[PDB]
Amino acid sequence: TPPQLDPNTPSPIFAGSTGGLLRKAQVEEFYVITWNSPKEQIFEMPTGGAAIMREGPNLLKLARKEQCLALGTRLRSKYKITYQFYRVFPNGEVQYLHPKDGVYPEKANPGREGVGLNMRSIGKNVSPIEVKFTGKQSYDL
Amino acid sequence: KYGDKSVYFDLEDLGNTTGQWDVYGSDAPSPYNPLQSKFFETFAAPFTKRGLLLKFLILGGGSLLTYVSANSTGDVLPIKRGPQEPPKLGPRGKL
Amino acid sequence: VVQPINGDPFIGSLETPVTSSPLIAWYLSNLPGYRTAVNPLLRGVEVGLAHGFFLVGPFVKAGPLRNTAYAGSAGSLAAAGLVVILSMCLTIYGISSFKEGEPSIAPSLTLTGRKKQPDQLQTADGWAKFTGGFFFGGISGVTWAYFLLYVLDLPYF
Amino acid sequence: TFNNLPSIFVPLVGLVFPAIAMASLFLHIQKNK
Amino acid sequence: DISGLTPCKDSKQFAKREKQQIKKLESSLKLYAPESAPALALNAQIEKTKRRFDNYGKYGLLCGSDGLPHLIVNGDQRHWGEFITPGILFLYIAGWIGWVGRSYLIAISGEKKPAMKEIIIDVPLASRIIFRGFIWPVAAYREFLNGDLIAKD
Amino acid sequence: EVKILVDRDPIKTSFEEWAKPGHFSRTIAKGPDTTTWIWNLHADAHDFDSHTSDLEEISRKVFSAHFGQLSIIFLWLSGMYFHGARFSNYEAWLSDPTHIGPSAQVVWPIVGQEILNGDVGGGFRGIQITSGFFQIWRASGITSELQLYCTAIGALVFAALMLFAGWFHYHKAAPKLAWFQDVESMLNHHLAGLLGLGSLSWAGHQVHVSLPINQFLNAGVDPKEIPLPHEFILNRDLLAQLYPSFAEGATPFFTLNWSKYSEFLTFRGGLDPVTGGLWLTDIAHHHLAIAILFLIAGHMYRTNWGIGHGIKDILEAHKGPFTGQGHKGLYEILTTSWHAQLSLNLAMLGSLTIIVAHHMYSMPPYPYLATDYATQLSLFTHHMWIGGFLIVGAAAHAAIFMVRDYDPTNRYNDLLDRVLRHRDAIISHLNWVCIFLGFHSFGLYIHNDTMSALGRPQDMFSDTAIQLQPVFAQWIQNTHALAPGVTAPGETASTSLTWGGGELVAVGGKVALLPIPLGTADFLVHHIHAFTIHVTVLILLKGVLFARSSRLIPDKANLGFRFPCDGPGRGGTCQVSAWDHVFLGLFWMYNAISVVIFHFSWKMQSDVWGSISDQGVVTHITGGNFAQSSITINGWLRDFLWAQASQVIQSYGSSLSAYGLFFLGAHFVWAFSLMFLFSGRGYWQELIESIVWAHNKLKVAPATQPRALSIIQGRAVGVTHYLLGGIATTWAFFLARIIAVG
Amino acid sequence: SHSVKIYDTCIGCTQCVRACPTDVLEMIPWDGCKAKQIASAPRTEDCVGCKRCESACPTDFLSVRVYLWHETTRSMGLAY
Ligand code: CLA
Ligand code: CLA
Ligand code: CLA
Ligand code: CLA
Ligand code: CLA
Ligand SMILES: CC1=C(C/C=C(\C)CCC[C@H](C)CCC[C@H](C)CCCC(C)C)C(=O)c2ccccc2C1=O
Ligand code: SF4
Ligand code: SF4
Repeated sequence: TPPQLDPNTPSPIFAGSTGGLLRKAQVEEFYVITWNSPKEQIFEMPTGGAAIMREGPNLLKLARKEQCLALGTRLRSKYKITYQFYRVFPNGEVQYLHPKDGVYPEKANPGREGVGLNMRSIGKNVSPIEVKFTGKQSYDL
Repeated sequence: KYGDKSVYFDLEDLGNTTGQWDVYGSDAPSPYNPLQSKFFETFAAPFTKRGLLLKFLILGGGSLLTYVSANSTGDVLPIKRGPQEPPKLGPRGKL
Repeated sequence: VVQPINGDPFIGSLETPVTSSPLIAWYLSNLPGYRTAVNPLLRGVEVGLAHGFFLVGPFVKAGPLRNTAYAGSAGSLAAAGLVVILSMCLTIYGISSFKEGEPSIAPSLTLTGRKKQPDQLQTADGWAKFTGGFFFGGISGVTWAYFLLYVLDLPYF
Repeated sequence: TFNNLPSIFVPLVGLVFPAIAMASLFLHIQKNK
Repeated sequence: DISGLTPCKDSKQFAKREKQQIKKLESSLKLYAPESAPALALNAQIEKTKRRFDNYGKYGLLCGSDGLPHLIVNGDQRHWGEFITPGILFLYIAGWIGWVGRSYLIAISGEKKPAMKEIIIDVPLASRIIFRGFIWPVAAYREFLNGDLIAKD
Repeated sequence: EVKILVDRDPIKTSFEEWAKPGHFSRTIAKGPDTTTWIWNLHADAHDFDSHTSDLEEISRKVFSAHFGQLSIIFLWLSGMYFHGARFSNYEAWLSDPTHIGPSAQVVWPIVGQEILNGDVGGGFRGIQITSGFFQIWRASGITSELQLYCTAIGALVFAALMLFAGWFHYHKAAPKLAWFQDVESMLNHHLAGLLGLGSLSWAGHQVHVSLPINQFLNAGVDPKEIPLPHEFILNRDLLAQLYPSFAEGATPFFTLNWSKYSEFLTFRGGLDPVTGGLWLTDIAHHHLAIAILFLIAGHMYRTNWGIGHGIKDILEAHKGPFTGQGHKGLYEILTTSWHAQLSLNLAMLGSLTIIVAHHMYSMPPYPYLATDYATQLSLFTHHMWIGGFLIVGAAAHAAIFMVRDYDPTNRYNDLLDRVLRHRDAIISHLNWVCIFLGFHSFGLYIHNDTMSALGRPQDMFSDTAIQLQPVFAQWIQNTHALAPGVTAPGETASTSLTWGGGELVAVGGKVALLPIPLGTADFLVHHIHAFTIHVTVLILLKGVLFARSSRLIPDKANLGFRFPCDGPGRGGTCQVSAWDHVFLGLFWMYNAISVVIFHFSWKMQSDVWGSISDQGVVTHITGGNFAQSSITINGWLRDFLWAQASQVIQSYGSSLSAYGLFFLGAHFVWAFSLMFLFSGRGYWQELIESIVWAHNKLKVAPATQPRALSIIQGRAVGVTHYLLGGIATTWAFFLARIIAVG
Repeated sequence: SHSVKIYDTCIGCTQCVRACPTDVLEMIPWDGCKAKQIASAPRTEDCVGCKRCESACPTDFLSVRVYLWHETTRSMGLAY
C-alpha cells in the first residue's frame, strides 16, 4: 500500500507538560501520530496529563515509538478510531511505521515476508560451542 | 506552517517543531568596551590552544602541587612537622 | 499565568513566571553564558572572573587552616587550584564534545523563530576560547579577591 | 631530601596522575575514528 | 569419663552452677511474703531446679570444665539415651509424618482435580491414613522391596 | 436530601462461600493450579475494588470490614483492661507509681519462661508493660480491678456489638451508594457527634470522675479508701468540698458566670509538679473547648436543610492567586474513589499519629507517664512507626487511585492534571533537594568522623568547633519560654517546659522533662530527618505521579498498580511499578523513623531523662553525651548503639531475657529478609523444580504445584521481614535498655 | 539492535503481536499450524526488549523468543 503522507494537520488542545521532545528530536529521530477522531473528546496522552483531541484529523508529536503505539492501542480499544504514526528524522525523511501494509499487524496480510524466523523448535538450537569463534550466535544457525 | 492555529509540525521548519529554539540566547552585540575586549583577547589568546592548554594545566598544576607541598614548612600542615612527642610503647611491651 | 513552551505544548517544558518572565529573560540573556553574538573568550573571561572572585571565600574562611595566619594566602591558592582544575575540566569537555572543525551544535533559531546566527560557543575553537577565558579570568578573580581580602577591611562573612 | 619524597610522590600519585588518567581516559572514552 | 569429662553428679562446677542458680532464685524470693503466690511459684521453680540438677546427675550426663551437661553422641551405650534413643524416637515420629502425608498424597493422587484436596484436607481420608503410619517402618521396608517406594517415571 | 438508602438481604449468610476458597474473584475461584494461588488469594483478599466493579458493593464491604476492625479493637481493649484487672499490679502501682514497674502480663511456668516474670514491684511477678495503660487508668480515676473487669466485659460487649453490626450492615440490611456518597452528613456527624460529643463526654467524665479522684490521689490517699465516682456524682457535699464551684451548679454555666468555674477548668499551663503529667483541670477544659469547637464545626456542611455548605459548592467556587480555577471535580473523585479517600485519610491519620508522639513526649498528659521512661520511649517510638507506616500507605493508595480510579474523560480535575503535567519538575527538584540534604547533613556527619579521626576536632561541626546552631528553633524556644507572660497571659506557665526556664518537674528521683537544649548536633540530626523525609517523599510521590505513564513505560496503567516489571528491555524496568515505589519508600520510612527514634532516645537519655539529687543537680542516663558524640557516626555506633545495647546483652537471666532473645531473632529476620530482596524468583523456581524431581522420585509429588514466590511477592516478603526484623531489633533494644536503666 | 527470532512451534494465536508495544512483530501467512499464520519480526530495530511477546506465547516453552543484544537508543526506551 502507499503510505499516508503526513500533512500539517492540527493538534490536540493541550496546556503543555514536561514529557515532550527534549533532545532526541533535535539530533535524533522523533515520532508523530495521526488519528481521525469523529468527535472532540478528552484522552490521557502518554506523556503525562490529559489532552483534548479535536474532531476530524489530529496530530501529536511524541518522543519514542512506545508512546505512539501505547496511545494508538488505547485509541483503537477505547475510542475505536484508526491510528497511524510515523518517524521523522531531524533532516526529514518521514518514515511510515505502524501498519506497514494498511492493515494492522495482528492480521496476516500477504506480501509481508518471513524475517526473524527459524524453521526449528526452540530446543534444537546448536550449543554455543558450535558457533564459538564465529560472528553468528546459537539462534542464527 | 508552524504559525498556524495549533499546527506544530512544519516539516521544512523542523527546528521550531523539534524545539531548537535558543531559550535565552541573545544575538545582541558586544556589551564590553572594545579596549577591554582587545586586552582580554590579546592576554588570554595563549590559553586558547586546547592541546597546549591541557598539557600546560597538567604540567603546571602538578608542578605547583609537588612544589608547594615540598617547601611547606611545619606550620601549614602537621604531617611535615613530625611526632613532636615521645613515642609511646604499644601493648605487650611493644607487640 | 502559566503557558506552554513557545505555544508548543509537546516540548518538555512550560512558559512559567520563573523561566519566561521578562525580568528573567533579560537577566538570563544578558549574562555571559548566553552572549551568543560576542566571541566566547570575553564571556568566558567574565565567567571565570565571577567564579574565581567568590571561590576564594569558601577556601579562605572555611579551609583547613582558616583560623591560622595563612588563611587567605592559602585559601586563594586553593581557589586558584580549583580554577586550574575546572579549566582542565572545560578543556576535556570541549575536546570530547567538539572534535576540530564541525559547525556549531547550538540552537540555530530563537524563540520567536527568526534565523538567529548559531552560537559559536558550542564549536571546538569557540569552547577552546571559552576555556582560555575561564582560566585567565579565574586566576584574575582569585588574585583580585586575595588582594581585596587583606587590603580592604570588611567584618568578613 | 628523602623525608620530602613522600610529599612529592603522594600528590603526584593521588592527585596529578589521577587527573592525567581521568582526562586521558575520558578522551579515549569519547573518541571517534 | 569419655572425652575428658567428669560426670555431672561428681562435677564441682555443676553443683556450683546449681547453687548459683538457687541463690539467684532465693534472692528474688526474699522480696515476697513467704505465703504469697509469687513466693510459692519461686519455690516451685526452686524444687524444679534442684530435681533438674539431680536428674542430670543420675542420668549419666557428662560435665566439662565449664560445668554443663555435654552430650556424647558417638555411639557409646552409656549415652545412647542422649542421642540414639531419642534419635530413633525422632525417625519413627518423623517417618510417621512423611509416611502419612505421602500415603495421603497417593490416596488423593487419582482424583479429577487433586489440588482441591491439598488445600481442603479430607479429614476422614486423612484419619484413615494417619494410623497407617503407626507401623510405618515395615510398610516403607516392603514398599522399598516391592519397588512401590520409588516412582518409575 | 440525605435519605437512609439501604436494602434488605443483599448477600445470603451461609458457609457455602466459606467452603470454596477464593470465591471472591474470577481467576481465584477455580482452585489451585499452583501454590501461587494461595498467595494471590491472600494478596487480593481485601482488594474489593478488584472483586466487584461497583462502588455500592465495595462500600458495603469496606463498611462491614471497618466494623470487623472495630470489633477487633474493642476485643483488644477488653483484653488490655482484663489483663489489667486480673493479671496486673495496678493497685500496687497506684500505691507507689515511682518504684513499681507497670506490669499487666504474667507468663506460665512451663519451660523456664517463668523468669520473664520479673521483680517489677508490689508483691507481683510479671512482665513490666510499656503501653502506659496504668497511666491512662490513673488519669481516669479507676482505683479498682472491678472497674477494669467490668469495662473489659463492656468492651467484649462492644466487640460483639460491632461484629453483629458488620453482619447486619453487609448481610441483612446494607446501605447503598446514596448513603456513602453523601459526605456533608458524614462530616457533620463525625465532627459534632463523634469528635464533638466524644470530647464533651470525656470532659464530663473528667469533670465528674478524673479530677476529684486524681486530686485525692495527689493529696495522698490509699486507693481502697477513696470514694467512688458515683459518690462524687450523687453526694454533692463531697465534690463540692473538692471544688466549691460545683456548689452553685449549672447556673454558673447557664448565666455565663464561668469565672467561678475556674476551680476545675483552669488554663494552668505546664505540667503537674506532684505527678509529672499535665493538669487534669487543663485537660478537662481542653476537651470541653474542643467539644464546643467541633460541635460548631459539624454544623458547617449542608445535609438535608437549607443552611450549610456544599463541599462541591466550596471546591467549585474557590478561585485564588495560584490555580484557583481548579478544585473542580475533586468532590467527584473523592465520593467515587475509596482509594483517594483512603490515601488522604491515611496521610493525615499518620501525620496525626506523629503529632501525637511529639506532643505526648513533651506535654505528658497522663500522671506518672514522664517518669516511666519505658512508657514515654515506647509511646513515642510506637506512634512514630505507626505514623510513618500510615503515610507510606497514603502513598500506596494514592498510587492505586492513580492507576485504577482515575478517568480524565469522566472525572477530570485541573489541579491533578497540572501536577501530572509538570511531574518531572516536581521529581527533579525533589531529587535535587534530597541530594542537597543528604550532603549537607550526612556529609557533615562524615566530615565530623574524618576530622575526629584525623585528630582535628577544631574542624568538626560541633559546639566546640564550627558551630551550626539552630537559630530558628532556639528563637522559638526563647519565645515560648516567654510566651505566657505577654502573648498568652491566661497561662501561668508555658504550654511545655521544653522551651526554657527554671522549671524541672521532678516527681521523685526522676526528671520528667527539663528544657531540651538545641545545639549543633540537633541541627545536624534535624536536617537528617528533613533529609530522610524528603527522600521518602521523593520515592512515594514519584511512584504516585509515574503510576500511569512515563518516558520509559507510557502504558503503565494498563500493566497495573502492582506488577513486577515490563521485562529487561529499555535497559531494565525491574521496579518501575508504583507498588515497587511504595516498597522502597517503606525502607526509607524505616531509615527515617529509626533515626527519629534514635534521636529521641539518645536526646532524652542524655539531656532529659535521669535522676535528680538532694542537692539539686541532675544526673542523666547517658550523661549529656549527645552534643559531642551524636555529631559523629562513630559516636552513634559507640556511645549509642554499642553503649546502650549493654542492657539487652546482660538482659539474659533477669526478666528482660526475652528482650535479649527478641534482639537476636529480630537481627535474624531482618537478615532473613535479605534472602528475598537480593534474590529473584528464577533461581528459587529452579531449585524448587529440582526438589520437585526429588519428590516425584518418591510418589510424594504435590498437586498444588510448588512455584517460587511471585517477584512482587518476593519483594513484599523481603520488605516485610526487613521492617519486622529491624523494628523488632529496635524494640528489643529500646525496651531492654530503658527498663534496665529507667 | 535486539534479536527477536521466532520458531516454528508458533500456532498463530496473534497474542505476541497484540502485546507488542513497538510493532516489532506481525503475522504473516504460513502453512505449519491450524491457524495458517505465523508471527514474523521485521522491525527488530524497534525492539525495546520488554518480553511481553513471550509473556503471552501459549506454547510449551516459547515460540517467539527475544535474545537481548546490542542496545541502541530505541532499545533503551529513551525519550531523550
Ligand atoms: C557535604 C557536607 C560537608 C560540608 C558542608 C563540609 C564542609 C567543609 N569541609 Mg568537609 N568533608 C565532607 C563533607 C562536608 N564538608 C565529607 C563527606 C568528607 C570526606 C569524604 C569531608 C572531608 C573533609 C576534609 C578532609 C577536609 C574538609 C574540610 C572542609 C571545609 C573546607 C571545604 C573547602 O575546601 O571549601 C571549598 C568549598 C566550596 C568550593 C563550596 C562552594 C559552595 C557554594 C558556597 C554554594 C553556593 C550556592 C548558592 C547559594 C547557589 C544559589 C545562588 C546563585 C544563583 C547565585 C568545610 C568546613 C577541610 C577542613 O578541615 O576545613 C575545616 C579539610 O581539610 N572536609
Ligand atoms: C458467622 C457469620 C457469618 C457468615 C456465615 C458469613 C458468611 C459470608 N460473608 Mg460475612 N461477615 C460476618 C459474618 C458472617 N459472614 C461479620 C461478622 C462481618 C463483619 C466483619 C462480615 C463481613 C463480610 C464482608 C465485608 C463480606 C462478607 C462476605 C461473606 C461471604 C464470604 C465469606 C468468606 O469467604 O470469608 C471467610 C473469611 C473468614 C472466615 C476470615 C475471618 C476474618 C475475621 C473477620 C477477622 C479475623 C482477624 C484476626 C483477628 C487477625 C488475624 C490473626 C492471625 C494472624 C492469627 C459469606 C456469604 C463477603 C461477600 O459475600 O462478598 C462477596 C464480603 O465481601 N462478610
Ligand atoms: C453522630 C453520629 C455518628 C457517630 C458517632 C459515628 C461514628 C463513627 N462512624 Mg460514622 N456515620 C454517620 C454518623 C456517625 N458516625 C452518618 C450519619 C453516616 C452516613 C453518612 C456515617 C457513615 C459512616 C461510614 C461509611 C463509616 C463510619 C464509621 C464510623 C466509626 C469510625 C471509627 C471510630 O472513630 O471509632 C470510634 C469508635 C466508637 C465511638 C465506638 C462506637 C460505638 C457506638 C455504639 C456507635 C456510634 C453510633 C452509631 C452512629 C450508631 C447509632 C445507633 C445504631 C443502632 C443505629 C465511628 C464509630 C466508619 C467505621 O468505623 O465503620 C464501622 C465507616 O466506615 N460512619
Ligand atoms: C487504613 C489502612 C489501610 C487500609 C484500609 C488498606 C487497604 C488495602 N491496602 Mg493498603 N497499606 C496500608 C494501610 C491500609 N491499606 C499501609 C499502612 C501500607 C504501608 C505498608 C499499605 C500498603 C499497601 C500496599 C503496598 C498494597 C496495599 C493494598 C491494599 C489492598 C489489599 C490488601 C490485602 O488484600 O491484603 C490482605 C492482608 C494481607 C495480605 C496481610 C498482610 C500481612 C502484613 C503485611 C504482615 C505484617 C503483620 C505483623 C505486623 C507482623 C508479625 C506477624 C506474626 C504472625 C509473625 C486494600 C485496599 C494492595 C493493593 O491495593 O494492591 C492492589 C497493595 O499492593 N496496601
Ligand atoms: C548507606 C547506604 C546508602 C547510601 C549512602 C545511599 C545513598 C543514596 N541513596 Mg540509596 N538506598 C539504600 C542505601 C543507601 N543509599 C538502600 C539500602 C535502599 C533500599 C531500598 C536505598 C534506596 C534508595 C532510593 C529508593 C532512593 C535512594 C536515594 C539515595 C541518594 C540520596 C542522598 C544523596 O544523594 O545525597 C548525597 C549523597 C549521599 C548522602 C550519600 C553518601 C555520600 C557522603 C555524603 C559523602 C560523599 C563523599 C564525596 C563525594 C567524596 C567521594 C570520594 C572521592 C574519591 C570521589 C543517595 C545516592 C534517592 C535518590 O537517589 O534520589 C535523590 C532515592 O530516591 N536510595
Ligand atoms: C527464599 C525465596 C524464595 C523461596 C520461598 C518459598 C517458596 C516461600 C516459602 C513457602 C513455605 C516454606 C511453604 C510451606 C508452608 C506450607 C503452608 C506447608 C505447611 C506444612 C508444614 C511445613 C507445617 C522465593 O520464591 C523468592 C522469589 C522471588 C524473590 C526472592 C525469593 C526468595 O528469597
Ligand atoms: S530481573 Fe525481574 S524485575 Fe527485572 S526485568 Fe527481569 S523479570 Fe523484570
Ligand atoms: S504469541 Fe507465540 S504462538 Fe501466539 S502468534 Fe505470537 S509467536 Fe505465535
